[PDB]
Amino acid sequence: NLTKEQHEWLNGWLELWGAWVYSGRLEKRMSSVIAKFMESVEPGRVMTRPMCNDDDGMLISQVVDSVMYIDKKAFGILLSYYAHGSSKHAIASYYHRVARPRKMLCRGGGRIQKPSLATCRREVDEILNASLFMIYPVLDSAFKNRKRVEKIKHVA
Amino acid sequence: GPEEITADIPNVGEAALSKLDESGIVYIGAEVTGGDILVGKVTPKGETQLTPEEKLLRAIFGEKASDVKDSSLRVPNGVSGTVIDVQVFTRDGVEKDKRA
Amino acid sequence: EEFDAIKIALASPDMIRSWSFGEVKKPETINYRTFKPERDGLFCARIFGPVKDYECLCGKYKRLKHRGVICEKCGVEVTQTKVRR
Amino acid sequence: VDYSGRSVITVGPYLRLHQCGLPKKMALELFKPFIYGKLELRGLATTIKAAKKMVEREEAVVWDILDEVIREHPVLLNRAPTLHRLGIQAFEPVLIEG
Amino acid sequence: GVLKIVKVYLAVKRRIQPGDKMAGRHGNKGVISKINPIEDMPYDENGTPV
Amino acid sequence: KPLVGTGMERAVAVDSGVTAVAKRGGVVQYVDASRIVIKVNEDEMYPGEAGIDIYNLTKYTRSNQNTCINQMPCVSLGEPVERGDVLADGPSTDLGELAL
Amino acid sequence: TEFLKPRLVDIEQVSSTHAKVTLEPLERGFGHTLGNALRRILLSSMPGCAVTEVEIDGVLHEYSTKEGVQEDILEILLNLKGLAVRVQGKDEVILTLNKSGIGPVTAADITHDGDVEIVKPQHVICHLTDENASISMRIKVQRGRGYVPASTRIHSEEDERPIGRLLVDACYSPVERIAYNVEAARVEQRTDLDKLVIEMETNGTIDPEEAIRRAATILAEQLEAFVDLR
Amino acid sequence: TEFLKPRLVDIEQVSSTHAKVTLEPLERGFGHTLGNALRRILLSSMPGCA
Amino acid sequence: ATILAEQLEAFVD
Amino acid sequence: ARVTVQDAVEKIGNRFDLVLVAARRARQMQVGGKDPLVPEENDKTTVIALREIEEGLINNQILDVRERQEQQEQE
Amino acid sequence: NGEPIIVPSQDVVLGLYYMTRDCVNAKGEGMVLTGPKEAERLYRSGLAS
Ligand SMILES: [Zn+2]
Repeated sequence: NLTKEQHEWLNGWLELWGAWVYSGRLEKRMSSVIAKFMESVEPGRVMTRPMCNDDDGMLISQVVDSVMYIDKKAFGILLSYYAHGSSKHAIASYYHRVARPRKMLCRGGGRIQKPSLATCRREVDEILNASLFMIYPVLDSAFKNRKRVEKIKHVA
Repeated sequence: GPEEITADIPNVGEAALSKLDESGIVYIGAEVTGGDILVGKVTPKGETQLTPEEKLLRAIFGEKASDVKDSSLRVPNGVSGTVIDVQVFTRDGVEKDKRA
Repeated sequence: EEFDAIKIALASPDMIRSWSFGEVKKPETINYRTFKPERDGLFCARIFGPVKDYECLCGKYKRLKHRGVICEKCGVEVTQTKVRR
Repeated sequence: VDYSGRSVITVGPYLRLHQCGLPKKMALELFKPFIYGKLELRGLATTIKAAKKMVEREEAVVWDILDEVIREHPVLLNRAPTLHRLGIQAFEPVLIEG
Repeated sequence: GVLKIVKVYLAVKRRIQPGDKMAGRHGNKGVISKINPIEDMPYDENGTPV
Repeated sequence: KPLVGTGMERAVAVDSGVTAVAKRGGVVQYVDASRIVIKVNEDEMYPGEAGIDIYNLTKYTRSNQNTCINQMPCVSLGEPVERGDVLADGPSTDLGELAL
Repeated sequence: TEFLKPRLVDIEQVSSTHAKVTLEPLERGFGHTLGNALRRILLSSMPGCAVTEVEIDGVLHEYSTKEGVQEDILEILLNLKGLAVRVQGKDEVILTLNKSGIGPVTAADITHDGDVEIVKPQHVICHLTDENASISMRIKVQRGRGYVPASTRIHSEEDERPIGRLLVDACYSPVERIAYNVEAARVEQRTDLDKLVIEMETNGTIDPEEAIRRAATILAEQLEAFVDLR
Repeated sequence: TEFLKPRLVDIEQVSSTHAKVTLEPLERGFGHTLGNALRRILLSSMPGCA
Repeated sequence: ATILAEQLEAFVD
Repeated sequence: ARVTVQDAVEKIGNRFDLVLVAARRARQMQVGGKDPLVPEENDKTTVIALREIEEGLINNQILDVRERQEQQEQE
Repeated sequence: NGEPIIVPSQDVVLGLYYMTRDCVNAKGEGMVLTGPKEAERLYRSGLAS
C-alpha cells in the first residue's frame, strides 16, 4: 500500500476537509448569548477544529465526488470517520448494530449468524485503507495541476 | 488580548489575500467585490498576558498560535468598486505599522 | 399538542407555586468578572434551566450521555437550553 | 415570513396573464433549498456544504438547475396595503435578467 | 477599549437599469421599465432618435 | 444645465455654500484639479497681506446620503475674475447654475 | 418576375464625417424596406475601433487627481471614450501619449504607430497648466462591435487585473446618426421606380461604401438560413 | 467578428395552408428587421395570378 | 427570402 | 392544467376538494414514486396530478378504493 | 360585484378606441372585402387606414 509520510499528508488534508464539511450541517446545538459571553471571557481548554480556505474544500469535495460516488457505503464510512470525528471502533460497533445475517463460507460448515465485532473492525479498516489508496493519486494530481494565484501587481 | 491587524490570517487562502499587503490593509485602487477581505483582523482565542514563570518557560520553548477566531472586515454582498481612501487612526500609546 | 379548548381562569397561589421551579431571592441578574448567572437571581440556571445544550455551569456533566440529571455541585439540571423559555 | 423577497415593479407587456418576471439573483436567493435538493439529487454535490458553496459561487449548472426548479412553481405577488383579496395573486414566474 | 480604527471608502458607480426611478420637475415621476436600443427608437425626418 | 430654467438657479448655486466663490477679484495664477491660486487686483489689496488666495477644493468627499462631493474648476488659466464669481463647480453645478 | 437590381451610384461626402450615399434603382415598395433594414443594421452592428484601457502613470484609480492637469481623471477617461480612431492592420494596438509643458493635450499628440490613423486631430483630451507638469498614458485600442461596458468586461475577465488600468467603457460602433429618403428615381422608360438616398453620418473612421456593403453582407448572411432551411 | 447563425427548430403546421415558422436564436434587434422585411415583401411584392 | 437575396445580390463581398 | 384548472373544477365540483384530491395524488407521486398514468412531458408533479384530474382518472373515492386495493394486496 | 377586474386600463383602451372609431372619408372608403384577414392585409400594406 502507501508509505507513511504520504499517508500523513493525505490524512491531514482529509481531516481539514472533514472539518470543513462538518461546519455546514443542519442540526447543531444552540447556545444563547450568555453562553457566548462565558465562552468569550473564559473559553474551554480545547479549541475547535481547523477548516479549509473553501477552495481546497471544494476541490477535495470534487475529488471524492469523482472517486467515491460509485460506492455509497465506503463514502458514508469516510464521512463518518473524517467529518463526524468518530473512531473506527465506534463505526464498527454501529455497523455491528445494523448488521444483517450474510451467508459466510470461511469458518465452519457455512452457518448463518450475525457477524461479530472482529470482522466488522477488519472490513472497516480494509474499506478505509482502500478508500485512501484510491483518493491519493488523483488528489496529488489535482493539487499539482492548479494555478497558484499570486498577489496583485502594480502597473504604474 | 488585543485584536491585531495583520496578514497572518489562518484558514484562508490566496483567493482572499491577493489584494492585501504585508500590513493587512487593502491597496488603494484595488477593485474589490462581495466577500473579499478589506482589513485583515484576527481576535485572539487563547491568552496574551504572562507570568515570569511563563517568561522563563517562553525562553525555553516558544509561543503558540492563539489566533483562531477571525473577524476580518469583509465587503457586504452586492457592494463593489475601487478603494479610494484608507484612513488609519490609532491611539496614543499603541505602536503603528508600516501602512500607518 | 392536540387540544380542544383553551380554558382561562384565575390563578391560586398553590397553582402559581406549582408552575414555578424555585423562589427568586436576589435582584442582581448576572456577574461581571465571568458572565455566569447568579444563584436565586433573575437569570439563575438552577431555576430557569441550563444555559448551553446539555451542560451544567461548572462543566462536570457535558454530554448527552448524561441525559437528564441534577448537578450536585451547582444545582444546574442538565437538559436542553430550550427550557430557558 | 421566510422565503420572501421585495423589489420595485416594472411593466412586462410580452407576458401572459399568469406570468411575472422574477430576477435571476433574487429568485436564486428565494429558491435556495430547492436548488440544494436538485443539486444533491443529480449527483453534482455530495454534501450540504458543497451544495451551499456551489450556489454561493453562482455556477452555470446552478443557473440551469434554477431554470428547471422555477418552472411551474407559482409565487405569490403581495402588495401592501392589501385592501381587498385581489392584492395577493399567484403567478407562474419567468426568469428575467434585471 | 479601542486601539486603532481603519476606514475604507468604496466608490461604486451606479448606471441606470430597468427599475431605476426617474422624474421631471412637474411631478411626472416614473420607473424605467426597459432600455430600448437605438435602432428601435422612433426617429424623425432628420434622423435623430428619441 | 437646464435649457428651460428660471434665473433662480444662479442664486441657489452661489448662496448654497457648496461652491468656491471668489472673495476678492483678480487674475488667476494657477488652476489645478485640487487647488486654485489667484492673484488679487491692486485696488482690492491691503498693504499688510501678500495678496494671494489659495482656494483648496474638496475632491470626492463622502456626503451624508452616500453620494460624492467633488469640486471641478471651471475657470481657465490666466483669466480675470471679479468678486463673487463661481470658480469651482460643485457636485451638481454647471458654470454657476444649479444642474440637478 | 420583372425585378430590377440596385447599384451604388453616387457617394458625396458633404463633410469629413457626414457622407450622403445614394442607391438606384429600386422597385415600388422596396425603397422603404431596404432603407429601414439597412438603417437598423448600420446602427446596430457596425464594427469599429475604440479605446478600451487607459494606463496613466502614477494613477491608481479613476477618482484620483493628478498634479499638473486641470481636468479630473474621470473627465480624461470620458474624453478618451469620445476618441475616434481607425486601426488599419491589427485588431489590438497600444498607443502612447507623452506631453509636457503648458498647453492643451490634443489627440494629434498621440505617438501613433505605422498602421493607426487618428481621424480627429483637434479632440482636446487634457489641459496642462503647470510648467513642470507631465502626462504619459498608455492607451489601448481594441476592435469589436456594440457596447461592452466595464462591468461586463470585469465579469468576463477570469484572469487578474492589475492596479492602474483605468478601465474605459467601449462604444465600438462608428455610426451615430443615419436617415434614408425614398425619392422618385429618374429612369427613361419607367416612372414607377424609387431611388434610395442614405444620408449617413459616421465617426470619420469607416468608409460609407464599405459600411453599406458590410450591412448587405450581414443581411444576406442572415437570409441564407431562410433560403436554405425551409 | 462573427454573428450568430439561427437554426430552424419548429414548423408547426396548423392546417394545410397554415404555419408557425419559429426561428431561434437571432442577434438582439434582428428578429424585428427580418420580420418586417419579409412582411413588406410578402404583402406588396410577391408575384402571382388573380 | 430569395427575392430579398436577389435584390441585395449586387453589393455583397 | 398549466394555464387554467377550469375543466378539472367542472369535473370535481369543488375547488377545495380538488386541492385535497390533487394533494393526495401528488403526495403519492412524490413519496411513494407511483406511476403517472399520463405522459409527464417534463412537468412537475402538481401539474401532472392536475392533468390526471383534467382527464378524469383521479377522484376522492376512486383513489381511496385504489389505495384500499394496494393495501389489501399488501396484506 | 360580479364584474371583471382583469380589464384593459387606459392604454389598451386608448388603442381600441382609436381602432374602432371611424372617420368620414379617410382612405379607401367604400370597398368590399373578403374578410377580416384582407382588412388586416389592407391596413398593413397601407392602401387603407
Ligand atoms: Zn455543574
